[PDB]
Amino acid sequence: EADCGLRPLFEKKSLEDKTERELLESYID
Amino acid sequence: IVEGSDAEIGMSPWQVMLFRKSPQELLCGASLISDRWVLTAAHCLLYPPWDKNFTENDLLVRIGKHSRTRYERNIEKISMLEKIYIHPRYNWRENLDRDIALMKLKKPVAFSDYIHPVCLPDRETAASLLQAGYKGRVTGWGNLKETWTANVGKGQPSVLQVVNLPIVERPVCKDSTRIRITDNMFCAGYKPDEGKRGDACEGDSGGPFVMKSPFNNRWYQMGIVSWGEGCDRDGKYGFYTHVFRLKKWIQKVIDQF
Amino acid sequence: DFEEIPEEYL
Repeated sequence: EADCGLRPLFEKKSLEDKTERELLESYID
Repeated sequence: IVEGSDAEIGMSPWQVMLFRKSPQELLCGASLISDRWVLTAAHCLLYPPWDKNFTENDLLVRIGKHSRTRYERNIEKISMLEKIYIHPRYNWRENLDRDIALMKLKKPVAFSDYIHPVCLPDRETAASLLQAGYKGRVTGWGNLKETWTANVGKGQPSVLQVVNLPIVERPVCKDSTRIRITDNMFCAGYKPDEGKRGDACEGDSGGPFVMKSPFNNRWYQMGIVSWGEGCDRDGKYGFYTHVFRLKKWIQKVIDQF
Repeated sequence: DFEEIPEEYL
């Protein structure tokens, strides 16, 4: 219910952080 | 954090600093799981072996920080503890099993662009994110090096540091310590032949090991910085408290209903 | 280091 996990200056602003993709790609290997 | 990077502002809005009153000093990292609860490692509050035994009045909790030493007047929030809860079966004598602990804030904190809670995993999430090879992210203000030349530099970082490490296969973890690891732990780090480095270090403990869900776009806290043999050593890995298994205890402690 | 926080907390 309560929102969490969504960064106000990132997720919520549709922007991503500098090394976020390294995390994401690590899944699709 | 060893071999990390400066975090961007507002990168880990759930990152909390455990501050000691007198002497003023940085005790550990911790995370904001809600408006009034903070999740940290037990060994940050209690470790007899070193005569360590903090009480609700000896500490402060600083939320919304970037800089390690500054007093960010307009952004950070300084809270006092109302009550501390350590896992009843915390084993500080042999392996630090169940190194988890919650702290209840005296007054709820107001969320912001800099202060926002992290999510706790559910069965399926844990189930599919916690897999060897997948990368996690650690954050903190701890030592940049396991060791260093005194007075020639500064072992501590100016701003919050960040590092992404992969999860290691149990068997591999097991064969890296003479210590008895439990199902309540997990290890992370690059392997010697991996060509990369990084690790948490003294000061980073209590910190959060988070993962991002590609399907819902939310950050989940899979572990807590627990222990380790030195910092960034080859053929060694960092141990984290398994947040998913100790969840029932959290549940039981929090009592949202 | 540390810059000093308000003493009410100390």
